[PDB]
Amino acid sequence: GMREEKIREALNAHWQASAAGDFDAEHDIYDDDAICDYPQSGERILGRMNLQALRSHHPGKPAGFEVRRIQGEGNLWITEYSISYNGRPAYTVSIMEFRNGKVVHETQYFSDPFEAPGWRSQWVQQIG
Amino acid sequence: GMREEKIREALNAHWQASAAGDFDAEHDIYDDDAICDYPQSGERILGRMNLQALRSHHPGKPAGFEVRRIQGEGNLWITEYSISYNGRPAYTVSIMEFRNGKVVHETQYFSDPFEAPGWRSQWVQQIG
Ligand SMILES: [Ca+2]
Ligand SMILES: [Ca+2]
Repeated sequence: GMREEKIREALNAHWQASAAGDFDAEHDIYDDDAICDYPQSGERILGRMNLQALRSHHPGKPAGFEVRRIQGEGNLWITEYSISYNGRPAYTVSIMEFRNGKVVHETQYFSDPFEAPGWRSQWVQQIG
Repeated sequence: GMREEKIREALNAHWQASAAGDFDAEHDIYDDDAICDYPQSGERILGRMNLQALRSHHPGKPAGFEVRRIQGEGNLWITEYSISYNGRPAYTVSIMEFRNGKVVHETQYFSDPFEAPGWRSQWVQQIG
């Protein structure tokens, strides 16, 4: 059927909204009681309203945004993407759990680039 | 049926192996031609053999290991976990794609802790 492709459509629009700084559009995808976790800091945000207000406040719209990859099966979705402010990018992961077509739980990680180490160069492909 | 639960069983064993530094057991889960990507560095590792040798070499067995959460649907799996060396932990994400019960593509991210910022304290729950 269309179920996964419908989620993927919603996700494409979500990320477009995020790049565009359309905070309303960016939060359309969430259940009202959606939770958003940052495990790196132990923080949990409760509710679509709170999530939108917090994001809109800071850091606000990214200066740079690009989706790397979106994978999903059933109600489990994961988006790999880059966001950047001040010429400092973050390799970002958003793990989303859906119910009835809406996000009920998002978990985000924000990671730094690192240099491919010389020692294993002979054994890796550089794919970007 | 049992399909997902069978993958989850394999994953539990995978991570136990990783904590234990059992590099053989740790690599049982992969297809022979499995690829492992580090998007933060643009590196791709091709093959179970290469992946095992590289991991075994450096950084080798973690001084500290703990699974945070495992989610999965069908052939898409994502493990959130912590690894630590020298009292420096990394909030890690491993995204795994399965085919016929074996990992064909893993993508890993290694992220730092960050302090929950004061400004949004009134609006977040600290869950750890
Ligand atoms: Ca409600
Ligand atoms: Ca082969």
